[PDB]
Amino acid sequence: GELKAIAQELKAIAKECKAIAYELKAIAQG
Amino acid sequence: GELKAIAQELKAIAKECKAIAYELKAI
Amino acid sequence: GELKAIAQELKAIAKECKAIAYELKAIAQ
Amino acid sequence: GELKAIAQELKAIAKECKAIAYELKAIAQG
Amino acid sequence: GELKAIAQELKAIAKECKAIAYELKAI
Amino acid sequence: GELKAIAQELKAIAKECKAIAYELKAIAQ
Repeated sequence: GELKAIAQELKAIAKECKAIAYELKAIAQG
Repeated sequence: GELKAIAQELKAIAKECKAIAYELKAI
Repeated sequence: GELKAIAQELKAIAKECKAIAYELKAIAQ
Repeated sequence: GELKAIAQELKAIAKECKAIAYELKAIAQG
Repeated sequence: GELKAIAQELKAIAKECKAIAYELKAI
Repeated sequence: GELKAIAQELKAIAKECKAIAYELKAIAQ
């Protein structure tokens, strides 16, 4: 269904935001 | 339908966030 | 309708995230 | 209504993402 | 209700994006 | 339900944005 589809794309956005934080943590460490 | 339209725009946001993470690796 | 309004604001968010990616590439050079 | 409330918070998120791009543009310019 | 719950989490995301923009000024 | 699932993923996004803000403050030092 369509609401499940929306939840799955939000899950994808959360994964990429976690990736952004991960790369920034590396930048913070030099 | 409009709910599918919403899912498609969320897909676009996820793609751009992926791009942001990738560009940060070049910093 | 309201659901169309939600899709249009999501389109706006995707556009700004694309701008963010563009500027980060400029910073990395 | 509740769907209008959701649209208004998305509008707020878009404004802040525009702000993020604006500050990054300044960083890119030194 | 659940739609109000969704609006409240969106409010939280907007607050954090505002914080991100502010921290970038210190860079 | 599905609407609760959507709220929970939004909560996850807000948590990651908070992590992003934390790391940017660390970078600025």
